Amino acid sequence: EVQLVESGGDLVKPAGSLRLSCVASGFTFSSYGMNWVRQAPGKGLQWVAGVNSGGFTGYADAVKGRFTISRDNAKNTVYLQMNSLTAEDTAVYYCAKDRYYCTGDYCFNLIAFGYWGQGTLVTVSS
Amino acid sequence: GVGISTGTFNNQTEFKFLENGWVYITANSSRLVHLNMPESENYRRVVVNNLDKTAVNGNMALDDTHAEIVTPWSLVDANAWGVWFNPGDWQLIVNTMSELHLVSFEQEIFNVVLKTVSESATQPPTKVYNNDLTASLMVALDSNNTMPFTPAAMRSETLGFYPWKPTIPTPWRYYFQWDRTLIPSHTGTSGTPTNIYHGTDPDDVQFYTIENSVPVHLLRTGDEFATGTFFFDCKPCRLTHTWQTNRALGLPPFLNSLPQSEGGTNFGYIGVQQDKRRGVTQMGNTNYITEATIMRPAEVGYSAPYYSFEASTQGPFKTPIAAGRGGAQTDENQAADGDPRYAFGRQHGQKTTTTGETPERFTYIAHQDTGRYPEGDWIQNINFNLPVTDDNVLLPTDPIGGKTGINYTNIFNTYGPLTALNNVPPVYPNGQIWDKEFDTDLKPRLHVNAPFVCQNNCPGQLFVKVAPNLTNQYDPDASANMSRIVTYSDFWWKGKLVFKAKLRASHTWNPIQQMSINVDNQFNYVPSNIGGMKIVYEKSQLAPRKLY
Amino acid sequence: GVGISTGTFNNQTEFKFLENGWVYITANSSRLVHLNMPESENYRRVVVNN
Amino acid sequence: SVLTQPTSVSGSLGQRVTISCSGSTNNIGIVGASWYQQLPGKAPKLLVYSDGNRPSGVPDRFSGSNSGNSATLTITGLQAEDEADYYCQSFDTTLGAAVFGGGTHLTVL
Repeated sequence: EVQLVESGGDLVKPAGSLRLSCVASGFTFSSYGMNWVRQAPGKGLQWVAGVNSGGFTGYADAVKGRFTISRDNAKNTVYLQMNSLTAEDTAVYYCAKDRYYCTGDYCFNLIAFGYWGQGTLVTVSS
Repeated sequence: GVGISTGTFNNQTEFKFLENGWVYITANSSRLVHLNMPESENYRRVVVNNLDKTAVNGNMALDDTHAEIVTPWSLVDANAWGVWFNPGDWQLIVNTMSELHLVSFEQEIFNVVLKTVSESATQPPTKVYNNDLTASLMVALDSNNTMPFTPAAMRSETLGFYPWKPTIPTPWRYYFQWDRTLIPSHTGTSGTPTNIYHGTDPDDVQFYTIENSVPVHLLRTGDEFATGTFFFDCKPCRLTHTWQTNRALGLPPFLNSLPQSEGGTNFGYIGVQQDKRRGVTQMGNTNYITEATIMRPAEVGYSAPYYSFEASTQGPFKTPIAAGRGGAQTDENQAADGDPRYAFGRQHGQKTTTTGETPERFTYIAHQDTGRYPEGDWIQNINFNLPVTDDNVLLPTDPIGGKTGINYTNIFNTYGPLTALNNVPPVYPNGQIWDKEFDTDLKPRLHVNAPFVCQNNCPGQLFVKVAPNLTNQYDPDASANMSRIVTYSDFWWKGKLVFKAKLRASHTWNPIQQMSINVDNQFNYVPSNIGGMKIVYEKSQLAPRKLY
Repeated sequence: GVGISTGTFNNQTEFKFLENGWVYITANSSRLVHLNMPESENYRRVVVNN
Repeated sequence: SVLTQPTSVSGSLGQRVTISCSGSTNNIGIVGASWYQQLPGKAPKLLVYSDGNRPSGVPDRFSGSNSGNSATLTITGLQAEDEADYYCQSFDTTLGAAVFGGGTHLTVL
């Protein structure tokens, strides 16, 4: 069955950078897009970014231009470099995989589904 | 002479090139063959009747009942790819060649050794193997194709795929005629529907014997037998695949408004209201012209009542289909019908250092998209008022006969005068190379088992046997089993298969897909530390080609 | 003549095989070149010193 | 962009209950809602696809519907274990971004 794992969340000073990592197994990592979704303590959900198989990336305006997402298809691993962090970015981050195989620029990063991982916590303060 | 050799071992592959981009591929294969004496010398008529298994309602598909003649002869079959080409040679052929022809076939038996066994029966066990210089190996080349054609690939009973591992021949048998009935059921039917075996009707009885039909050559430890070159008459095979389905045939529609920036959402637009489009369609009672409704020259691929089982005099069989699902390349769980599944053992690929009777299996997902995706089909009433209401469309989700898991697509066939479909791709190494054309008045367009099918006739089978090594107590009037000296024969086998192939040409700006060694598949082409080998399946139609 | 073309465009990469496993590779390459007049009709001897 | 949801909802044990989500033509009117459930402190798990189907192992209790610019989720045979926060999800076709709703808390009485 599909399994995802995440790591890299930690308490960090404002500004600077932080780099998350999510790993996958049980499914053909190449054929599926990967997405990060975040939720602040007690608050609602907010999609962060997604990366289709070809290296094409998508971001939400709250991070567009600040974060950079990527993949390593040879290791079923996805990375999220979070540069220029601010206090508002304090949240829990989850790793997801869309239901329907998809690749290329015109490919919707996330439609419906994902075996969300346990997630990693991130806090920005000093 | 007993002490003289009669042949040379040669398992080389040669690519002699010619003018106009053709290459003559001569594939030489040699093997050490090991043959015991047959369990008995008599032709046995035997019947299999798995009544216990099939009596359980809903297991009719598991029917195995049949009738066969078990002969004292063994069959040497080299009609499989791995017998001839190693992974590297296959890489070369599939990556550099576009089409492949079949030219000729030879084989010979040389260096026949016959040995006899004596067991001491002493309290510490021991035995001795002794030569029998006057013992003979019976060889019979059925050049006229008089015996029933029995290609060993279907059972994974062909010669082996490694030159350095000796191989055995397969005990030869052929089908008798049985009339058998089996009314299908389900887990829920009452009692037990008829599961009856009727026997043989005298008008279909055919008892063949090698002895009465083919010359037999009696090779002693210093003799040799060479079949003689045969020449084929098959049609060419293609090493390139087609992607164009019906939606991709012809001129796209002009896009009156095009994207202005790169972006996943920056689509294009045809730009004209659908009821206002110029074009040609077969749907004469609508003005909507759409990619789903625009005329195309013909149909690529066809739909069939998949997993249909059809009954005849000999029992149910699965209605074979030419090609499998479309888009199954991305998910093994959707292999479904059409795409073959091979089960085989340590002679023919399975990691030679594996214990047990479980066979390695793979399903061969083809590269050509002459297939179908049944979940997306729909039949809608002729009026074609849109959007369609519940009653005017039959969907792949609707019941047939009230069975919630049987939809109309399971009993559906769309084959017609317009079907364009392709031949099956070769499967390395467990695939078959050639097959005989049925002796029927009207003949099938293709065989699902082999790429090359034979027009007039093609190569005769080779049957081997160990001569009766009688003891001195023989008595033809005895009703008991004939007392034989335990004897067995090891003979070398060499074959030559000549192919003709064409060298491909780059037709497009972009690179095409190729078979390549990589950090994932690496250890499939080198022996294990304790010396075990394997052959993994390889594609054969990576390069795309233009259908239209 | 002014109104007559003096050549033909061609990219085609042509593979032609010979005997003994050799192949001729003829690579045709055709471009349209664009040439403005030089900044100065004179040669210049120049030093750069960063 | 964002999808509207009710703040909270209540239902008695064994009764049926309904939850609603609202959007626009480019998020719900094109791609249906997908409903998620989140247990206290755990990662959310989906309940109903936009396809209308449910993942393997999801109780038959849940079911979803869609109408115009809005969607709706219902629970039949409400149980004590169903007390959790719920979220609608869609895809804004214009921005090309997944849009998640404001969330709703269901109370079991």
